[PDB]
Amino acid sequence: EKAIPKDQRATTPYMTKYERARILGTRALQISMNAPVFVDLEGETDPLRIAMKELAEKKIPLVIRRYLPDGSFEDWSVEELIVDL
Amino acid sequence: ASRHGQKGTIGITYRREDMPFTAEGIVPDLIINPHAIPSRMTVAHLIECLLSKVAALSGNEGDASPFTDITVEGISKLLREHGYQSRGFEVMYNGHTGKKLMAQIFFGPTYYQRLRHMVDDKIHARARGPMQVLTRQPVEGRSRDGGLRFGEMERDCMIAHGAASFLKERLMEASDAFRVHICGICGLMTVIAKLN
Amino acid sequence: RGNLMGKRVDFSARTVISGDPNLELDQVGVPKSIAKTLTYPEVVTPYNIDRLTQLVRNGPNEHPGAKYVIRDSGDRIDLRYSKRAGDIQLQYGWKVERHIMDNDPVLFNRQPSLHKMSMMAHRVKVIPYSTFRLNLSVTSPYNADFDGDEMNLHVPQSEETRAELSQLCAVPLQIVSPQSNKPCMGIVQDTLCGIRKLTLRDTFIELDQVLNMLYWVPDWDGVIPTPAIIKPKPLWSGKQILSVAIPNGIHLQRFDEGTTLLSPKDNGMLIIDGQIIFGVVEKKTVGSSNGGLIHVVTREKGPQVCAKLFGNIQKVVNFWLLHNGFSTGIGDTIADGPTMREITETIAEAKKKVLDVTKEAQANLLTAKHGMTLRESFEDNVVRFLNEARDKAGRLAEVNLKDLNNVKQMVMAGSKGSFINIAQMSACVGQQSVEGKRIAFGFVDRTLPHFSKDDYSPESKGFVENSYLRGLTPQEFFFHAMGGREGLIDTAVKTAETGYIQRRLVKALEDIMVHYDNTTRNSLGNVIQFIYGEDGMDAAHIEKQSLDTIGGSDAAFEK
Amino acid sequence: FDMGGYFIINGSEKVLIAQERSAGNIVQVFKKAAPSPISHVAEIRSALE
Amino acid sequence: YDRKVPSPTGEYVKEPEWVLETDGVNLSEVMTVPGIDPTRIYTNSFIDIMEVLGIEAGRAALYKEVYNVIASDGSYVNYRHMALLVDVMTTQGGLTSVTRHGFNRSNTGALMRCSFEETVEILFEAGASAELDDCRGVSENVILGQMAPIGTGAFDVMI
Amino acid sequence: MIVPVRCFSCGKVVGDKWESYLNLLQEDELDEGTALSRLGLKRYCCRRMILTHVDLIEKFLRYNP
Amino acid sequence: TLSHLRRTNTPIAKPRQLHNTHWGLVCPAETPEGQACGLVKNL
Amino acid sequence: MNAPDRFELFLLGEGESKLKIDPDTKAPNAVVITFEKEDHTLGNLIRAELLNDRKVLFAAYKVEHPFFARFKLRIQTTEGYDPKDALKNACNSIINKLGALKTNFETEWNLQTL
Amino acid sequence: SNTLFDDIFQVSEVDPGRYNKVCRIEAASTTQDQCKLTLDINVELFPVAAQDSLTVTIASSLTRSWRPPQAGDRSLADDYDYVMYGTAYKFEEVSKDLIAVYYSFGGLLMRLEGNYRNLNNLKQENAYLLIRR
Amino acid sequence: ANWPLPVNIRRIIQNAQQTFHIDHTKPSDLTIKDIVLGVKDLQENLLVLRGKNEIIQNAQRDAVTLFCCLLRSRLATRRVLQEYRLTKQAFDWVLSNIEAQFLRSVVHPGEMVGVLAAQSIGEPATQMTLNTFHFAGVASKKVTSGVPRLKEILNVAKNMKTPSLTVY
Amino acid sequence: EEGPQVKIREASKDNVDFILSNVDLAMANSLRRVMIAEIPTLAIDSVEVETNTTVLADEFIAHRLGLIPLQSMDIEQLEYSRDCFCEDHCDKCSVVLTLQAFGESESTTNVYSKDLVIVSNLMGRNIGHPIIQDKEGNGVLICKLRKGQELKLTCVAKKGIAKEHAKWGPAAAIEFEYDPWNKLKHTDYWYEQDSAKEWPQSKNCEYEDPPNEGDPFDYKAQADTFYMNVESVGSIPVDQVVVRGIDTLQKKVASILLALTQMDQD
Amino acid sequence: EGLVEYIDAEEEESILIAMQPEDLEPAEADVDPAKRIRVSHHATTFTHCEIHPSMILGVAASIIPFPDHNQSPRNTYQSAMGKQAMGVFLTNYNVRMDTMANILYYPQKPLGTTRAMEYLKFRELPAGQNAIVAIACYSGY
RNA sequence: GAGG
DNA sequence: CGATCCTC
Ligand SMILES: [Zn+2]
Ligand SMILES: [Zn+2]
Ligand SMILES: [Zn+2]
Repeated sequence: EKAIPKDQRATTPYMTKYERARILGTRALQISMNAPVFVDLEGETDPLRIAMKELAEKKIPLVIRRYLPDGSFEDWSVEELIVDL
Repeated sequence: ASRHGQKGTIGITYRREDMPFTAEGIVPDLIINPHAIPSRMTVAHLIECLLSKVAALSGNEGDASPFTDITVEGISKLLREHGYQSRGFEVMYNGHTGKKLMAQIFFGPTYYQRLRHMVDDKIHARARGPMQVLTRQPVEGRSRDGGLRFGEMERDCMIAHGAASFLKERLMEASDAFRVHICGICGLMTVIAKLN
Repeated sequence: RGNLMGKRVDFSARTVISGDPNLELDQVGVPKSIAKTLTYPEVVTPYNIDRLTQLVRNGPNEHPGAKYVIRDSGDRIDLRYSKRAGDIQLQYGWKVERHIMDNDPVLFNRQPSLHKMSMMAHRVKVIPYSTFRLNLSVTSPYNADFDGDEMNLHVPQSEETRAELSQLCAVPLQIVSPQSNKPCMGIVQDTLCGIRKLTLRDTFIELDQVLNMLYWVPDWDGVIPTPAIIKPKPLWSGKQILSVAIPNGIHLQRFDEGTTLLSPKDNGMLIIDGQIIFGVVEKKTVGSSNGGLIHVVTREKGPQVCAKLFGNIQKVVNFWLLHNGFSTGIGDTIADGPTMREITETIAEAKKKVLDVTKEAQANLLTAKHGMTLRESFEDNVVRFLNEARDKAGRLAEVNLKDLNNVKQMVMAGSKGSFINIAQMSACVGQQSVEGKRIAFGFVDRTLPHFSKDDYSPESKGFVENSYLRGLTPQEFFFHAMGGREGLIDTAVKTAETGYIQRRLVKALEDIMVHYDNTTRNSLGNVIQFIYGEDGMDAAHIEKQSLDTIGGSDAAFEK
Repeated sequence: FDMGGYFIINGSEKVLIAQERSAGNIVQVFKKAAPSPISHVAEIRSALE
Repeated sequence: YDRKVPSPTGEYVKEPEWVLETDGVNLSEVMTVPGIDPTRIYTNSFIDIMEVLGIEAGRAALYKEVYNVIASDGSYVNYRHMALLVDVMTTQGGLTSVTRHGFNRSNTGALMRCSFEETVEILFEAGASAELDDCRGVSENVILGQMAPIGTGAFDVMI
Repeated sequence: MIVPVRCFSCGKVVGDKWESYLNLLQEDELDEGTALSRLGLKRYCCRRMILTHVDLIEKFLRYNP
Repeated sequence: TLSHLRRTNTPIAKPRQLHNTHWGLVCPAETPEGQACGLVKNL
Repeated sequence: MNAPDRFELFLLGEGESKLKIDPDTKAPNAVVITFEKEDHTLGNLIRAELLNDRKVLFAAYKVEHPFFARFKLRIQTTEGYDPKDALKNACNSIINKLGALKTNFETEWNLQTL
Repeated sequence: SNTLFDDIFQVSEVDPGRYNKVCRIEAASTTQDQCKLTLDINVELFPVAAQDSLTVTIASSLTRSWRPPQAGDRSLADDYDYVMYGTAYKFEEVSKDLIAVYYSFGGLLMRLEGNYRNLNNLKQENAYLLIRR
Repeated sequence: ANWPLPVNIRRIIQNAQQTFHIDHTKPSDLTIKDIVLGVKDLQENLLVLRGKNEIIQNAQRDAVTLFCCLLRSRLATRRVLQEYRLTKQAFDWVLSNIEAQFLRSVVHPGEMVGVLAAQSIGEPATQMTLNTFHFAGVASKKVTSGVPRLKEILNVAKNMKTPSLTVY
Repeated sequence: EEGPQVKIREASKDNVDFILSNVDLAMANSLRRVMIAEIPTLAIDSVEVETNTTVLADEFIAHRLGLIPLQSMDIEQLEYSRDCFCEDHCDKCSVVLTLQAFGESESTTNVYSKDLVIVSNLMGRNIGHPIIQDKEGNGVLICKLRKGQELKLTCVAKKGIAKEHAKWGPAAAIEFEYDPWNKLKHTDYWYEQDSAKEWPQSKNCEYEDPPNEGDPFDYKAQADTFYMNVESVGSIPVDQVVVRGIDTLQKKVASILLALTQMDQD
Repeated sequence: EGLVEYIDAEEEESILIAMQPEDLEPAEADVDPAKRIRVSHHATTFTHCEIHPSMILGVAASIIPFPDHNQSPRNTYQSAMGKQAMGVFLTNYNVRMDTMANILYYPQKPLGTTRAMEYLKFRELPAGQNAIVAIACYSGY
């Protein structure tokens, strides 16, 4: 109530530009506020550049709740979502 | 601005040595773009220049009066009589290298006007400051330290970009933002908040 | 509208804009004083502490500094006053409102904002002088002009807010516009003009220049290309050194009028692995064209590579041209003694045709075709002969102009001006119009009190026989002013009317967006389209491509 | 070089901008548009100088 | 008029056709006239197309019209944008204008309608008819100073 | 508003030439072109400097205080 | 100044247009761009 | 208002040196020298003389932005020839040329009568 | 390696098609009645007149950054007067056995037709043009 | 023939001939089965919609009808061999490029197309010159154009200035 | 001697016309540049206005004061105030001039550069004397006065270079031309019918052999021989504008050579 | 003496006007091609002549050099701008206590003038300088 | 009131 | 009942 199962998920397996922008935002904001970093910073200091590395190496522990117009939703982990662009 | 409806700003200033130079060693006080000519079709600008070049050389005033028999040819004769190419073109050298330019420059005097409204009278910037009495919004005007307008048109551009949070921030953290107490029953701002 | 849909905002700046051939496409030149006024609230982490403490110590008046330090219990410390202003022992969690520094994302806008391209995220670059500087190839999306225009700057105050600008609003991300499924930026002005002059078959450069041109390319591999000429003098062509600015893996093909793989007139365009084979580079190659270098590079290499391309092209072209020069004089509007004599006779024959049709009209021998007045038909005819004469006189002019003619050069590169311009400046201005019709009888039965009653002659009703070079007569002068006025009036009308149209469209479509089911929908959840665009495809990722089965003969389809 | 033609009201220079109007006592007939019952109308805006 | 038509060889050819151009409209009557091609009859009055041929034909004619004004100018706008506007006017069942008479009277949220025109009187009938505001609209979240379901906020971020 | 010292474009001093110029026109009864050349103002940037100078200081001096 | 002291105003069929009858009476060129365009005249 | 002091064109700042040698990445035996508080008077003059050097593979210079009084000079040389020495010889050659000019102009001026 | 093509051509026409220092040359083999040539020559460095007899050669010899001549002891494969370098961009087969090659020498174009070109003219980024007498 | 479609197939081909250094003198290593089924299987992978149901399947089918026309016209057996002269290596790469570039070409949920359309029409409308027309020489070719016409259209004007019927 | 060669065509107190042969265009230009911008001069750089009852503004006047040419002969024996160890200025780094003027007559009282008066101790250096070249010995009309009009000010003249302010320019226009026949084809002449008939030839053509039509373009030829004319504003004599121009350039090349030495340690 | 007379648009309706005194009425019976195209007298039934056609203009436009060689909108724009220009507005400026005054340090009389400027006192109270202008693609700034 |  | 953006 409401939801959709892990099986039968019609929404794009590809992460949106808006999904990427918000995910990089939330993470960059956490990093900038002394939250722990899930990757080896190779001389990196910029919170956003760090969030980008964490994205590239798929260690961002977030879930995009995708809503459909009926009110139902599909949960997609950052790790499962394909990041082409 | 020139006397031909051709307003323009200083892009940069170069000292004499960087400026392109003539064989007599004359240097422009100003450099206007060739592209400012075709579309505008302000041919009189080109004529004014030619005439003014002849005027300064001959120590006579130029007749720029309208309905007359003063021809571009007529002027071009008088300029050649002075040992300059008849159409205002001049061999110029690059100020950096001293190398001749492959292109000859249309040079000579032209009346220009210093117009009011100068950068320093226009520059504004506000990172928080005075707030309007009623709206609790940034004030209006540079000479009051007012906030620049992020109108509905700008609001539109941000929706198009899908920048939901930037839009929330421009309209809350910057400018406005307020905390009100609501009743879960009536839903009105009635709640007489005795904070602390 | 003025307090909720829009409002006056903090973290905003404004000033006169100026062009910068030395700035990057995605940069913006911000005056040092402005940089010193606008701030970012940065939280102190061990990742920045060292830089932050330094900036706090630089203070509000030395540039890479700050004003205000915010600690736990949210109390602000004013770095311009405060006794402890030069003391400040920073802590993690504290906020430092630092000055706006190089490479910060900033919203940069030109009003009116009729486009998502009118608002764009720029890379800050702190500079001397009081103007906002911008790359010339960013002029068009903003509809900017350096005649005295002013532009707006907004500063993100949140980490996610600066992420939105850099990841959605960024200038290179806007290069390929979904408005017309084609680029919205391109090589303009001196660069567009010079790039033609540079790419001519005749254009050659030697070591000295070549080396400087090469070094001017930031990306530069460091390898001197082998000169196209290795005879008594090594000599590189313009095509050669410009292909340095073109990345590898870039392929471009065109074919213009006479283009035949041996391109006799140096027309068309062929670029292989990012090296120009033949074809002079102009607006069709390097402008904001549908199948141009820019549409290609963005799609092929990427937006940030394409954004670097504008700079690299600019840097070589602007350099070569600075050393070549380029002007425009009164001599560029002059046409041959023989040519003028011929324009004159072209106009006299239009005057005879107009006289004869008149003489015929007056004899009651002129018979209008179905649907129109005998007068309406006469008028339609006269106007035609006169319009024909202007085109014919102007074509006579355009043909006389040498390849060395500076206006012809600007038209050829496509950097400025059209045929009409050449025609009106060199040969004949033409017929004036007020409300579609030619100059009317404002005085009883005459256009001016210098004419006699009932005069339908070219001269009498607004036909400017003279070129702006030759000069216009008083009568011609007035009629041109009458036509001119009407144009200024509707210019004022268009701007007011179209602005209102734009607002209405915006209000009506506001809440329409593609949902997680590819369904185009409003706030009510109502369906407008089942697949956006009838194909659920994004406009920026779309180009006019030939369907090879629809055309040609059945025999040609078979083969 | 001052040309005059202006006033000084509270030490402030005031120009009276020449105001345009149609002259009075002028007889003018107007063809009236499709819906109206009155085909043509003849007006005069009679005044006293 | 000049026309592109498939020849017997397969390829397209210029075959110029005689076409009649009119001052005035009566689609209903003219299309039933003998000697014409009632399959091809057209009018710039798209409202008449909507009335005689139906909503869908009206929609098509509406696009053709919007399209022709952009193309007249030399300007080109991608299909989908004009398609979207045309569909918007269309989905109602008939023709809804890009005016306060058209879209502003729609079943949409009270706060999002008052942002355009008739500001007060829209909010007045909102109180009178006792309207409930969805608050899923752009302008409504703009008013409320909240993150709207626009691009970035069109989904939630969870742990 | 007095002879500018030095030609803007080139730098050639022009401040010492104004009075000599007026005398050449008045006393010597010469034309502007020969007068400008007599003062050694060869380049047109220098000629325009003096030829187009309007001497408003004379008007300003006419004021009583 | 001279110009301001030779200015015309027209409050409220084709007022903005440079009429033929204006010849020698009102300047054909001199009008403001937009809003009061063709309503503000110069003798 | 936002204008630098005109002395900033010829006067070195605090923590600012004239030459700044930097080893080039893109090519072997190449170096990149940043000349602080200098322009086309020196950039062009040195580059042109550096090209007269037969052991010089590359020599170019640029003024990245006109606001700032600085130029970058790129030098590539034959294996065994260090660029700093090419710039050393470049400079001396110039100084020698100038001293000869100085002398010749001085010898000429002394013959002239006016 | 070495040479890939070497022949003597006879200049029919010389054309400065809206150019000052460039000319398109039309020539044909003195030996082969089918062998064609249409090339762009720099008439400022090497001027060409009507009915001139020129020796055309395509090689690939005497890749990395270009080092200035430095003739100190430098020996290049030329007893020639005019030398160019370009890239191959098309290999048009003009029916039955006839083949045409396309070379752009920095935008100065070349088209050489005949038959025996075969296993000598590759799609190579190479090709040095050498012309003598 | 010329229509706005995603994935510039021509470029992908020219890219393949450079990357794989294709020689128009060596016979290809492909088959009819490789080319024919190859293109066919590519079509089943150009996803826009994903619902395993009939409505969505047909919705999907229709969405790509036109692109597949272009794809089939371009990747036909005769053309892939006599024109492009592709190898199996270069061919499979082109298949993977189309698939990926197609998926890159798709619209993103969240794209505020309402404002996008409004602005995409509204802006070029501001750029409109000559309230009249260019058919101004002929007095019978006079039809409401530009900004007044656009106003007529949007307001859904009951009494348009130039009602005109075109009879075939 | 060896390298560059000079031939003085004409010479005067304020003008040299010479041919600079056996040179690099980089050198000739860099020399042209350094003569315009970098030879040190002495010009008024500070004005303290005690009294001004003139029609002219404080700064208007102070601006023109900086433009008055002052003797700069013995300039290298005066320090830049920035290097002087004094607090502000002194006789080791600056010259102090005085301007006192009063409208005594009913007739307009003129104020000239002759009226500036050195108050400073020159320590026997030829420096600070206003440059006077007019026949009447007045030189430069600073100002004009009425009857009650007065002007009392003090000038601190300092060492500087044109690169900081044009007032410090010892020279005016520098004529510069190489290859008057365009044998080098360094320019492409714009024409209508005949470039030759349309473009006036330089006086410099007399000094060179004409191209000769029946000769192919000399591709290898380089620009060496430069027809120059250096004009002095007055502060420094003409010979000195070129000699100091050479010496300054020569000096700034030596500073690079010395910079290489300094960074060659640790 | 009745050599000149005052006309208003109403009376203008009843009169025929020659544009030039000579060039509109000597007689009839080779030309300068550079010179513009001027029609014919044709009508000779004249009652008046134009004092000077340039008088159709007013103060602002009277400042333009050769507007008869310019596009019509450019003359309108220039007319708007000359009112944004700087220069000696009055000789007494030193004595007025006015809000905002902008005075050019060294105003110059333009090298190219119109006969009407003589009456507009332009060369006595100028608004600009005769700058040596080059039309060129230089640094491209 | 002035600026695009 | 509407009628382009900016600040003075
Ligand atoms: Zn309650
Ligand atoms: Zn001068
Ligand atoms: Zn001292």
